[PDB]
Amino acid sequence: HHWGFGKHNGPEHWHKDFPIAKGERQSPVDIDTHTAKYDPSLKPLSVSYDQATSLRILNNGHAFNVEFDDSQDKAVLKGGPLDGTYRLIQFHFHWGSLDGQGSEHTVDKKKYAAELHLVHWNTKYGDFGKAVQQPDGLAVLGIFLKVGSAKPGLQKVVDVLDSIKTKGKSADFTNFDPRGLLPESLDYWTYPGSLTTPPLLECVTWIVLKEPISVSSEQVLKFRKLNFNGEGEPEELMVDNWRPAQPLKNRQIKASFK
Ligand SMILES: [Zn+2]
Repeated sequence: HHWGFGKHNGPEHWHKDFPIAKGERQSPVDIDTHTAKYDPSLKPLSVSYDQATSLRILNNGHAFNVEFDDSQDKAVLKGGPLDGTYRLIQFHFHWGSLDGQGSEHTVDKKKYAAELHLVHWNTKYGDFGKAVQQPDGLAVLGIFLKVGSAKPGLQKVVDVLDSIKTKGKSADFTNFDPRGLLPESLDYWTYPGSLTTPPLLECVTWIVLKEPISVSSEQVLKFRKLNFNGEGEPEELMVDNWRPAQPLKNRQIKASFK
């Protein structure tokens, strides 16, 4: 028995094993576009993914991660509200059972079909494990997905999902370019938050892009064929692996645009 997204172990339960779930800077949150403040001081984001080296793609029981080599500054994020260099370690998605839900963050209460998270850690702290223990340890780039036209750059990921259907399964996944998942504009909101699954550590600077990226219904449908369970166990479909919006509390959401 452990945390998950079921009826008896879902987000509403998590606080029993992870008290920080009721913390002061939990994520996700609803972004109220009229209360967000434009900050002229925010510099443009600097995304350098030209040397990214993907290694593998694995089904960890609550989502699937596409892991990168983070032993050097190959794929990094700089600028924006960040101070220093953040290395990309993995990206994953959260999606729903229906096109009307799936994203973790919402915009004026609007939910998207899914949300892509590109996780980076602050190199000053030496490794990922140390970085999550710091208030400025992680930077997570969030991108919304809406259902419409297919996204060519995502098909490579969609095609290998069959090989990692169940929990614990992994597959080699080299030469994948994450630049094919980025929207045209890099305008963003940003706020201090946490990691949206256990252990919900409040070490994250969140950078949520304003412009969604479109994926086809067929592509999202393949996400919904994955399993939370391990092979040989009763099938439960991996859907609705998103945490509901949390109280903003004493936080301000800033926008890089007006
Ligand atoms: Zn996530």
